[PDB]
Amino acid sequence: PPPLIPPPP
Amino acid sequence: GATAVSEWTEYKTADGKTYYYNNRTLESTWEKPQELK
Repeated sequence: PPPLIPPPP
Repeated sequence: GATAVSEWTEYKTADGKTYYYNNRTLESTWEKPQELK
């Protein structure tokens, strides 16, 4: 199952 | 020598996005990284 990405600042 | 920043795999999300999974230090990236050109 894929991870969600964290957003860049 | 120096430990280059790289190690970029392919992680496909359900929306059909080609995102990268940093194996460098265990990180995620949506599109192309800095050194990955």
